[PDB]
Amino acid sequence: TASIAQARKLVEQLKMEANIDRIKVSKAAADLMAYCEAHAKEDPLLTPVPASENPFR
Amino acid sequence: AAVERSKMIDRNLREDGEKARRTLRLLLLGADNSGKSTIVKQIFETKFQVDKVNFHMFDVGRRKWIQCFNDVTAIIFVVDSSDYNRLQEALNDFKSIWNNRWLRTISVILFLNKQDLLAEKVLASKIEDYFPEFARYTTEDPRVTRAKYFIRKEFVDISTASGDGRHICYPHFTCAVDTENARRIFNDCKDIILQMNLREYNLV
Amino acid sequence: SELDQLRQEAEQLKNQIRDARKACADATLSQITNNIDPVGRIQMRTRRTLRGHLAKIYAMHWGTDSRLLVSASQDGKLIIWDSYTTNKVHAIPLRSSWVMTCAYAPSGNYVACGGLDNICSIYNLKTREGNVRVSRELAGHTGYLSCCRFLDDNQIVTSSGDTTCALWDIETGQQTTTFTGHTGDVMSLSLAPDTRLFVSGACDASAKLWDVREGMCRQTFTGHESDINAICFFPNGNAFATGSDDATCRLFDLRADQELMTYSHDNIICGITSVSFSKSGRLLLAGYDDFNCNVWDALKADRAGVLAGHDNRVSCLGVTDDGMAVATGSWDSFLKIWN
Amino acid sequence: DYMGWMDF
Amino acid sequence: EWQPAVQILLYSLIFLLSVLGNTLVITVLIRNKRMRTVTNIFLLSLAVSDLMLCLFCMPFNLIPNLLKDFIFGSAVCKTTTYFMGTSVSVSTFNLVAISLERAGAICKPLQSRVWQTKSHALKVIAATWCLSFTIMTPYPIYSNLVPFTKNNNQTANMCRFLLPNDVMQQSWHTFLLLILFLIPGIVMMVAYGLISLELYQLMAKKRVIRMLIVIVVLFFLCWMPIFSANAWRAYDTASAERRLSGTPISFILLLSYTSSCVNPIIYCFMNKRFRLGFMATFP
Repeated sequence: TASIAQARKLVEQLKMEANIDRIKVSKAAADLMAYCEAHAKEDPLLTPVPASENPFR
Repeated sequence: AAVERSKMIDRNLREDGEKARRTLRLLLLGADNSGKSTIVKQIFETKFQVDKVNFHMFDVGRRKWIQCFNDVTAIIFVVDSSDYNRLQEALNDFKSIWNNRWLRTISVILFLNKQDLLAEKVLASKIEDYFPEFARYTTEDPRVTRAKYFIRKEFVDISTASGDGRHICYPHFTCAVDTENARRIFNDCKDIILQMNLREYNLV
Repeated sequence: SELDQLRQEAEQLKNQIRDARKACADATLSQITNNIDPVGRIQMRTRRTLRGHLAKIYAMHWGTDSRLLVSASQDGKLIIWDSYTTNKVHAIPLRSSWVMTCAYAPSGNYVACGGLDNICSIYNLKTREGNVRVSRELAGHTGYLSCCRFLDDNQIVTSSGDTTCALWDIETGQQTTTFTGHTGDVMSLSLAPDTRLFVSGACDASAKLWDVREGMCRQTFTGHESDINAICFFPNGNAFATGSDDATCRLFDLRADQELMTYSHDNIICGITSVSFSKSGRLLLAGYDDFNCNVWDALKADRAGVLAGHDNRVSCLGVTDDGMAVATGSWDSFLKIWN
Repeated sequence: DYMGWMDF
Repeated sequence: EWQPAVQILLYSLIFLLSVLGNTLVITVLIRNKRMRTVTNIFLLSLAVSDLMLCLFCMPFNLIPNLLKDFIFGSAVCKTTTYFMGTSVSVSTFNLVAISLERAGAICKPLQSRVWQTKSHALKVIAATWCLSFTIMTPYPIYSNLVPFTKNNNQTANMCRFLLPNDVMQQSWHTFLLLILFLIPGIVMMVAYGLISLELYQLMAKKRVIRMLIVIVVLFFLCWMPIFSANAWRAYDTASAERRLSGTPISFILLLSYTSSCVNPIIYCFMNKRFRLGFMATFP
C-alpha cells in the first residue's frame, strides 16, 4: 500500500502547486527588463571601465 | 614575503605532482555477484604493486559520475559467467560503457569470472535456452570450450563493432583461485601505453 | 481502485497546471524585449592565468571580496588565490581527490568541499596556529555531492546525487531539513540573494523551488529535454537560468511559474556545463563542452561573445560580487580571469 | 685552380 | 656548361624546398599548443637546425665554386663556418635524441614514464645546443682567407680551416668523423633495429618498419661521402684536392644538404595528425 501513499503524496504536491498564485508573463518580463535597465550602469562587463579603475589591468 | 610564500607553495605542488604522476589509475566496474573485490589479492580504493609500477584501483560504491574517470589508464570490467539470466544485462551494461561519450579513448580489460562455475554448469547446458544462436556454434572439455568462446565472442563483437582503433578490449577468463590477474592487468596496461606511444611519437 | 483514482487525479491536476500556465502565457519575453537595443559584441580578454593545478578543475567560487577565490582540482588540492597578484594564499590538501564542488563562506572564515566521498568538509581559514584545519565533516548523504553553498558560518545547503538536498547546522553536524521530490540526481544549486529560497536542477530535466524555513517544494519547472547541469538565480531573485546536456539554456520566472526564453543555436550541439549572471543580469555566461564560453544576451537570447582560450572542457564559471571579473576553470588545469 | 673546399 | 646548369638548378630546388618545409613545420609546431609533445619539441629543434644549416651552408658553398673565389670577408668566412659546424652537430644530435626517445618509449613504455617529460626534453635540447656551440669553437678561430693569383692577374681567396700542424689537423678530422658520423650512426641503427624488432614481434607495421629503414638509409647516404672526403683530404690532401675539386665536392655537399630537405618530409609531412594541423592552420 506504499504506492498508494506515494500517489497521494504526488496528489498533494500537485494540489499545492495549483494553489499558488501567478502573475502575467508580460508583467514578469517587464519587471526583469526594468531591473536590467535600472542596474545597467553599474555592470562593468557590458561596458568596460577604463584601465584606471580596472583592478586587473 | 607573500610572493616567497606563494613560491614555496608552488614548489610543494610541483613536488606533489611529481609523485602523483608515477601511479597508474584504474576504474573498477561490475555488477553484484561479479566478484570485483576478489580480482586482485591486494568511493572505495585499493593499491597494489607489480614490477616497481604502482597501480591505484577505484570503485564507486553511474552515468553522471563516470566523467571523473575519463583519464584513467584502463577500465576493469567484471562479468559473472556462471549464470545466463544476467548475461544479457551484463552485455547491455558493457555496450553502454564501451559506447560512452567520455570513455571513447579508454581501453577496457574484460574479466569473465567464475569460469569454474561455468564449466561445472556446462558439463553437468541451458545456455542454448537463453541464446538460441548458440546452436551449432564451433570454435579441456570441447563443450565447455565452445561455451567459453561463445560468451567471449559475444563480448568481443560488441567491443569490435565500434572503436576505430582508439581503444580495444582485452578479454580474460579467471577464477577465484587465479592470482595472475595483477600480472594480466600489468601486461594489458603495458600494451595500452605502448599503443598510445606509437601514436604520440609519430611512429604510427 | 484507490491507486487508479489517485493517478487520474494526478493527471487532472497536471492538466489544470498546464491550462493555468497557458492562460498565464499572454505574451513572450522576446516580444517584450524587441525594442531594446542589443549589447553588441562582448570583447572580453584574458587578464590573469592561475597555474599550479596539475589535473582537471571541477569547481571554483569567488569570495565575498572580489579578490580571493577558491578552486578545486582532482589532484587532491584546494587552492585559495589572490586574483590581483596571482599569489597562492593557501593550499589545502584534501583527504579525497574526487571532489566536484567548492564553496567560500560569505564571512571569509571557512571554505567547503565535496565530491564522490558523500561528505561536505568545512575548513577553517582563520585558526590561531597559522594552518588550515577541518572544522566538521557533514555526513549523511547517500550519493555524491554536486553543489554546496554557505548561508552563514553555521548554515550550509548541499545537493547530492541521491535526489535530495539538505540543510545543515555546522556546529551540531546534523541535517536540519531534508528536501525531496526530484526523481533524477541533483546536479546544481543556487541560493537566492535574500537566502530565503533556493533552486536546484536535476538529471530528470526538472527545476524545483524550495523554501528554506518550511522545507517544502514551492514550484516545479520541466521545460528542458535532458539532464540539467547548472542553475543560477537572476540578481533580482525572481528568476533563474539552467543549462542542460540538450545544449540549450532556459530562463524561468518564479512569479510566472513557466519558461520565458531559450538560448540555443544550430551550431552548438554540446551540453552546457556552467551558467552565471552578470551584475546587471542582462548578460548570461555559459560554459560548454566545445571548449568555449559563450555570452548570451539574457533579454534577447542573441549570442554576444565568446571566451575562447581554454584547451579542454570548461567545467566551472563564476562572476565577482562587484561584477568586475569572470573566472573560468577547465580540464586544461588552468583558471582564467576575464575583463 | 682554387683547389679544395670548406669542410662542411 | 651543362654541369653548372644542373648544379645551380639542384641547389635552387633543394634550397627552396627545404626552406619552405622548415618554415611550415616551425609555424605549425609553434602555433598548435596541442601538437606540443616530447617528440614534437625535438622536431621543432630539428626544423630550426635544418633551416640554420640550409641558410648558412648552401648559398655560401656554391659561390666559391662557381666563381672559384671567396668574395666575402674574414668575418663572414668565420661566422659561416661556425654556423655550418654548429647546425650539422645540432641536427645529428637531435636525430640521435629522437631515435633514443622513440626507442625508450617503445621498449619500456611504463619504465620510461618516470623520465620522458617536457622538462627532460628541454634539458636535452639545451645540453645539445650548448655542447654544439662549445665543440665547434676552433672554426671561427682558424677560418681565414688564403690568397692566390689567377691567370688574369686577378685577386682570389680560399676560406679554409687549417690547424697549425697536419697531425692535429688529422686528429680534428678523425674526431669529427667519429662523433658526427660513426657513433651517431651506430646508435641510430641499434635504436631503430630494436624498435623494429619489438614492433614486429600488420600491413601498417611493415610500412613503419620500412620507414625506420629509410631513415637510416637516408642518413648514411647523405653523410658518408662528405666525411669520407674530409678524412681523405686529412690523410693526403694533394690527391683528394686534385680529384674532388669543383663539381664533385659541390655535388657531395649537396647530397649532404639533402638531409635537411628530407628530415621534415619523413618526420612531419607523412603524419596524419601533422597534415591535419597544417590544414587547420593554413587556408
